[PDB]
Amino acid sequence: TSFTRNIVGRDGLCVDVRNGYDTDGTPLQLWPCGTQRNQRWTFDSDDTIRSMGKCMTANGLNNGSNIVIFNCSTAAENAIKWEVPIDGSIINPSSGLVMTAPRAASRTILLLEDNIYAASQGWTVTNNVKPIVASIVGYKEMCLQSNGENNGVWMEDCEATSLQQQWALYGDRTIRVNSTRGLCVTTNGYNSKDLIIILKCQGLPSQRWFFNSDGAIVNPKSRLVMDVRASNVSLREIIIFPATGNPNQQWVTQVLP
Ligand SMILES: *[C@@H]1O[C@H](CO)[C@@H](O[C@@H]2O[C@H](CO)[C@@H](O)[C@H](O)[C@H]2NC(C)=O)[C@H](O[C@@H]2O[C@@H](C)[C@@H](O)[C@@H](O)[C@@H]2O)[C@H]1NC(C)=O
Ligand SMILES: *[C@@H]1O[C@H](CO)[C@@H](O[C@@H]2O[C@H](CO)[C@@H](O)[C@H](O)[C@H]2NC(C)=O)[C@H](O[C@@H]2O[C@@H](C)[C@@H](O)[C@@H](O)[C@@H]2O)[C@H]1NC(C)=O
Ligand SMILES: *[C@@H]1O[C@H](CO)[C@@H](O[C@@H]2O[C@H](CO)[C@@H](O)[C@H](O)[C@H]2NC(C)=O)[C@H](O)[C@H]1NC(C)=O
Ligand SMILES: *[C@@H]1O[C@H](CO)[C@@H](O)[C@H](O)[C@H]1NC(C)=O
Repeated sequence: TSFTRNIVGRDGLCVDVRNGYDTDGTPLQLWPCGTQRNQRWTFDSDDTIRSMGKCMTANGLNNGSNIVIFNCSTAAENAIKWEVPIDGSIINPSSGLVMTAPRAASRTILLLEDNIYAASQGWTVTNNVKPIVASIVGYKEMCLQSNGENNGVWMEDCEATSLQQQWALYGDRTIRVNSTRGLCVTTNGYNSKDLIIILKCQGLPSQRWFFNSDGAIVNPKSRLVMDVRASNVSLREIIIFPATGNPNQQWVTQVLP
């Protein structure tokens, strides 16, 4: 069974076969998302991912290997299989390396690299090529809110008119300030009780998040989850902390009008 989507990643750019060429070996790159065929990827039940009738192919299975388009029947079988872990990676099972956008820029060429759970290794398979804009509702039904670059995020009463409560959920698995999309929700370290702040998006593992089935917002590198510190909204501190299932770690997205 097959279905076709765009693949959105770093900075909301899409996986794109360079210059629309279908020549074997043409690299994959980032490019602003659109409907062109070299950005439409068909996911088949054989774990191939195809554009223009050819396969996404690792041109080698080493750290730093380029990913290219290549004829599905003549490519090495190992090199054309991909899986899509629930946290938003795109992994080549043979090598265990993951598809990575090493720079934010358009025309950055995609590589297989060691998985470090970086936001540069986050992807979203979707027909909607725009970030989803939502409030993030958590403990006491309050809303997560940003408060400027380098400052903490924290909880406030939900307001339809508070733009700092509006989050752009980007395809690279970053959570960005909707009005200032260069800025990312960032853990300031990977240890329990490190503080969650807003920092310039830099593709880092500290800027990657996963909304899991238990209502947690998980930082995959650390394993830890967003937590309203001490269940005390007046502290105005959100930290990462091990998942406990407690109310101060439950979150819902609510789409904004
Ligand atoms: C896989 O390729 C990665 C990207 O080139 C390597 O990480 C890079 O290692 C550089 C040192 O050679 C270092 O200056 C870069 O900052 C770093 N880049 C990133 C995005 O992490 C990786 O190298 C290993 O991991 C890094 C973090 C260092 O610890 C290196 O000393 C390691 O060798 C490559 N993996 C391997 C096994 O070589
Ligand atoms: C992938 O490479 C295959 C092997 O070279 C191509 O199949 C070959 O296509 C030739 C010209 O199209 C044709 O003379 C050969 O009979 C055939 N060889 C084999 C082993 O099937 C293949 O081309 C696609 O498949 C063939 C059978 C035709 O349907 C073509 O029109 C197809 O494009 C290459 N696939 C692609 C997408 O280029
Ligand atoms: C989130 O931010 C985006 C990006 O700035 C806002 O989207 C813009 O909205 C204006 C007015 O509707 C449009 O003319 C632009 O086309 C939009 N730009 C983009 C890039 O989408 C959006 O209004 C903000 N708020 C919400 C709720 O999405
Ligand atoms: C909650 O945080 C505030 C602000 O620092 C503090 O005054 C208060 O005593 C804290 N503890 C509880 C139990 O609310």
